[PDB]
Amino acid sequence: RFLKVKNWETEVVLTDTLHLKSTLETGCTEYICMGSIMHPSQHARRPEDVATKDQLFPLAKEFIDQYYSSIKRFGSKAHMERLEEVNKEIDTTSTYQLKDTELIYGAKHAWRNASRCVGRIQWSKLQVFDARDCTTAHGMFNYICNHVKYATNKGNLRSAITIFPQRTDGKHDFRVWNSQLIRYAGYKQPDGSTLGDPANVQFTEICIQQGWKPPRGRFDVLPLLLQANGNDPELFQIPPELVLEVPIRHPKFEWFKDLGLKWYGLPAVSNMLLEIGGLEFSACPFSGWYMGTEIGVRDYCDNSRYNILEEVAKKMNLDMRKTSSLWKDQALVEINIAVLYSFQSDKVTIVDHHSATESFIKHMENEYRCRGGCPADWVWIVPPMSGSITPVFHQEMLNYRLTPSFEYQPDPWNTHVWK
Amino acid sequence: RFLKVKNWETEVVLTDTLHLKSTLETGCTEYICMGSIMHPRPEDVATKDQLFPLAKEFIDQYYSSIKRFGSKAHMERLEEVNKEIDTTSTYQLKDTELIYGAKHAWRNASRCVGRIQWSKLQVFDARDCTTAHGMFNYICNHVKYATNKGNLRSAITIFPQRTDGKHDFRVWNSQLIRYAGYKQPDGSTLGDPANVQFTEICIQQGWKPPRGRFDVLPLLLQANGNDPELFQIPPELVLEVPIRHPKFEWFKDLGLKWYGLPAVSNMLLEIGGLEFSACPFSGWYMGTEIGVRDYCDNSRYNILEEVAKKMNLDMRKTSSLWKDQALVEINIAVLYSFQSDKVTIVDHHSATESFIKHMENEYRCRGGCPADWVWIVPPMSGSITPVFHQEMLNYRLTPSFEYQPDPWNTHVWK
Ligand code: HEM
Ligand code: HEM
Ligand SMILES: Cc1cc(N)nc(-c2cc(CNCCF)cc(F)c2F)c1
Ligand SMILES: Cc1cc(N)nc(-c2cc(CNCCF)cc(F)c2F)c1
Ligand SMILES: C[C@H](O)[C@H](O)[C@H]1CNc2nc(N)[nH]c(=O)c2N1
Ligand SMILES: C[C@H](O)[C@H](O)[C@H]1CNc2nc(N)[nH]c(=O)c2N1
Ligand SMILES: [Zn+2]
Repeated sequence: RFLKVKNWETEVVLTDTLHLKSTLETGCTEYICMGSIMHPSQHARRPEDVATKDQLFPLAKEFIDQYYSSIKRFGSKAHMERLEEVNKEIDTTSTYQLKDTELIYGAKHAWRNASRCVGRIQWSKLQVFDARDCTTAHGMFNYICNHVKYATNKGNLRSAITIFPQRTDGKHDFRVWNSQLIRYAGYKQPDGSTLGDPANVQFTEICIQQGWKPPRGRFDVLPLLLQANGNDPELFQIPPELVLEVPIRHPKFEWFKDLGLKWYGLPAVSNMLLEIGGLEFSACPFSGWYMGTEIGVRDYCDNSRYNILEEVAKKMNLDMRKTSSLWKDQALVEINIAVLYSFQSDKVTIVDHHSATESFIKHMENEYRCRGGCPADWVWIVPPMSGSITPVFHQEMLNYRLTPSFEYQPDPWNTHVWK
Repeated sequence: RFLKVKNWETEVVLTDTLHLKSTLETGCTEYICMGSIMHPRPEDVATKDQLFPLAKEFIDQYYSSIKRFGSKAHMERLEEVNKEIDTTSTYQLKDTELIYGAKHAWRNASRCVGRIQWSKLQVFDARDCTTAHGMFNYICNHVKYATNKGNLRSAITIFPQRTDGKHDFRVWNSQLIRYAGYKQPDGSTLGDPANVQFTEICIQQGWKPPRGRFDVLPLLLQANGNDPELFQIPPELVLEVPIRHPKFEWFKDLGLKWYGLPAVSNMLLEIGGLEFSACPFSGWYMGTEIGVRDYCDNSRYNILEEVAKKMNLDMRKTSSLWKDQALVEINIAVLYSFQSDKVTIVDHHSATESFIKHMENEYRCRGGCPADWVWIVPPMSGSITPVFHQEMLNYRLTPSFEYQPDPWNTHVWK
C-alpha cells in the first residue's frame, strides 16, 4: 500500500509512495530481512551476456519513458521518435546509444537513487564528463587525469563522473581495476606484518606483478590499472601534482604531526557499474568529498586497515589494559578532530558527520515532499562513530531499489583472460 | 535451502539453516526493506482452531529439545493440550515448558546483544497471582533477587497469561525502576523527559511526587483487567550508583546517578500461542544505554551541553567534535562508577565481542541466530566494535518477546 516513516526525535512522519516504482528485489522476504548483508540480491535487470531484443528493449522503453516524463513530455513527437530510434538501433546493433541529455539525467539519478549515500543533497549538482569516444588505456588515463584535476579544483572539490563506453558483448569491457582512483599501496612484510593499506595488498601485488616499481612506503599512491575494450590492463602513474594530500596534525596535540600520517583529498569510486535503461557502463569513476569519519574512523581505525588506535592511545597515555577505560573510544575522537582540522586548515573540502547527517535529513524532507519518497539504507547512512547523537540514528528509513542505479560488479581479475 | 553471512573483518562465514523454521513476518517485503522501522486489538485473542497448531509446534519443539520427540510422554502431552483447548478454549503450560519458553524467547530476541547469558535465566512462576497486591509482592522479590547486592542476576517473573483480553495483567511501568519527569510551566523539564506522561498518570492516580530530578517512580500494577494500583518499591530495594569520573574532580558535582537494574516490564511474552501480557525481565546494563542514550539523547537527560562546558570545549562549531568528546568521558564515568561500587555492568566492547562469540556458537549447534544489526551495534563508536562488520540475518522465531500497546490507550476504567 503506502508506507510511513517516523523520526523518533521529532515525531515527524513522512509518507512514502515512491517505493511503488521499485523494480528489483532487495533480498528480503516477509520472513527474513537482509538489510545488513553487503550484497543481498543478485537480481539483475538483464541476462548474462548480449541480450535479445525482447530482453533489452523493455528496459530501454522504461528509461526513455521516465526521462521524457521527467521533462513534461511523454507522448511528444520527440519521445515517440526516440522509441522508434532505439527500437531500430537494437534491431541492427543489438544495443542503443544515449543522447547526451539522457546520459546526464541517468547519471544524476543513479546518484539520487543511491540508498547508501549520505551526500545526496547535492545530487543534481553533478558534472558528467562523456567519454564514450574512448578507445585505449592511454585515452582512459587522459580522461581520468582531467577528472581528477577538475574535481580537485585546488582543494575546493566538485562532484564529477566520467563515463566510458558501455558494455557490448562482455569481452570488450572497459574497467578501472583500481577500486578508487587514488589509494595507498599495502605491502606484505617478511615478518607476516603489513605496511601501508592492508585492504590493497592484493591490488598492490597485481600492480607489482604487472611491472610496478614499488617505493615500499606507507603512503605510496598506487598506479592506475586501466583496461579498454577487453584488452590487457596497463599501468599508469598519476602525476603527483594532480593528487592533493592533507598532512594530519592536531589542534592541541603537537605530538600528533610526528605520527607521520597524511590522507588524500579526493574520494573517487571506480569499481562500480552504472546502469541506465539496460545499458551497462562498467567504467564510471565518480567523486565528491569526504565525510571525515571515512578517513578517521574507517580508514585509520578499522582493524584490517591502518589500525593506528593503540599507537595514538599510547601517545595519549591511556589505560589500555582493559576495554572499560574506553581508550579506543577516546583516541578515535581525537583522530577525527585531527582529520577535520587538517582538511579545514588546508582549505580542502570536507564535511563532518554532524552536518552531513543533518543535511541528509533535510534532503529526505525535500524528496518526500516533491518526489513521494527517498530510498535510504539505515545501516550505511548512520556514521560509524557517535551514531545516536546524530539525527539519522533516530530516523526510520525505507530501502528499495530504483533505476538508474550504481551496482557492484566482480573484481575484473577474477574474470579477465590474459594474452 | 541455506544462507551465508560473512564477517567482513575476519572473512569468517556462517551457514544459517535455522531461518527455515520461522513463520512470522519481519515487515520487509520482497521489494522493500523495513529493517530500521521500529514497529513494522484485545479481542484479537486466539480462537480454538487458531490455538491448536501453535501449541503443537511448541510442544514438538520442546520435546525435540529434550531428546523425547515422538516419545510416549510427548504424544500424551500433545493430546492433553488438545483436550484443554477443546474444552477450556486455552491450556496451561507445565512448569518445565514455561522455563524453556521464557529462556527461548530471550534466545530468540534478535535485538538483544546480551544473549550469550540466555540459558542462565531465573524464571519466577507468578501464574497463581490474582491481585495488584500480589503482583507488587512478586515484583519486590524479583527486584531483590536480581539486584543481589550489586552482583546482578538475570530473572523474569511471569504473571497469568491472557484469557479473553478483558482480564489482562499489566505492569503499566515500561521498566520497573525508572525516574520521573515533570514538565515545568516555563517549558523546561525536570527529571527524565521520557517518563513525563507516565509521571502525569501516576500523580493523577494519587502519587505525591517529590518533584526532584531522580525520583524513583511508583509501580502501577493491574491484575485481572482491574484498574491499576500504586505501590512504592521500598527504597532499600532500589540499588543506585552515583556517577563520578576518575579524572575530573568536577564530575560528581553534576549530581547524576542511575539505577542499577534494567528491568523491562511493558512487553508481551508469547509461548505456544499463549500471551503473557505481564512478564517483567531484567539483566544488567551495558554502559552505553545510560551513557549515550539516557544522558545524551536530546529527548532524554541531554547533558552534553552541560558536560562540554565544564570540559571547556569549543561549542561554537560542530566540527570541533565537542559532542563526540564529551560523550566519551560520560561513558567512562558511567563505567567507572558502577565498577567502583561493585555493581555489574558491561562496556560496549566486551558486550559486542561476547555476542560475536555467542553468534558463532549458535550457528555451530543451532543452525543460526537471528540478529538485528540496527540494534546490536552500540550507539557510539560503532565500527570499532566487532559486530559492525558482522553480517546478520534477521527473522522472528517463537517463543518471542513482543511489543504491546500502552495500557492507558486501551484500558477501560472500572
Ligand atoms: C559530494 C559529497 C558526497 C558525500 C559526503 C558522500 C558520502 C558517502 C558515504 C560516507 C558513503 C559510505 C561509503 C563507505 O563508508 O564506504 C557513500 C556511499 C556511496 N556514495 Fe556518496 N558521497 C558523496 C558523493 C557521491 C557522488 C557524487 C556519487 C555518485 C555520482 C556518490 C555515490 C555513492 C554510492 C553509489 C555509494 C554506495 C557505495 C557502495 O555501495 O559501495 N556519492 N557516500
Ligand atoms: C544479561 C545481560 C543483558 C544485556 C547486557 C542486555 C543488553 C541489551 C541492550 C543494550 C539492548 C538494547 C535496548 C535498547 O537500546 O533499547 C537489549 C535489548 C533487548 N533485550 Fe537484552 N540485555 C540483557 C538481558 C536480557 C534478558 C534477561 C532478557 C529477557 C529475559 C532480554 C531481552 C531483551 C529484548 C527482548 C530486547 C529487545 C528490546 C526491544 O525489542 O525493544 N535481555 N538488550
Ligand atoms: C563519491 C564518494 C564520496 C565519499 N565521500 N566517499 C566515497 C567512498 C565510497 C566507497 C564505496 N564503499 C564501498 C567500497 F569499498 C568507498 C570509499 F572509500 C569512499 F571514500 C565516495
Ligand atoms: C533486560 C535488559 C537488559 C538491558 N541491558 N537493557 C534493557 C533495556 C531494554 C529496553 C527495551 N528497548 C525498547 C524500549 F525503548 C529499554 C531499556 F531502557 C533497557 F534498559 C533490558
Ligand atoms: C529509527 C531507528 O530504527 C531507531 O532510532 C533505532 C535504531 N537502533 C536502536 N538500537 C537500540 N539499541 N535502541 C534504539 O532505540 C534504537 N533505535
Ligand atoms: C555487515 C555490514 O553491512 C558492513 O560491516 C557495513 C555496515 N555498514 C557500513 N556503512 C558504511 N557507510 N560503510 C561500510 O563499509 C559499512 N559496512
Ligand atoms: Zn529488510
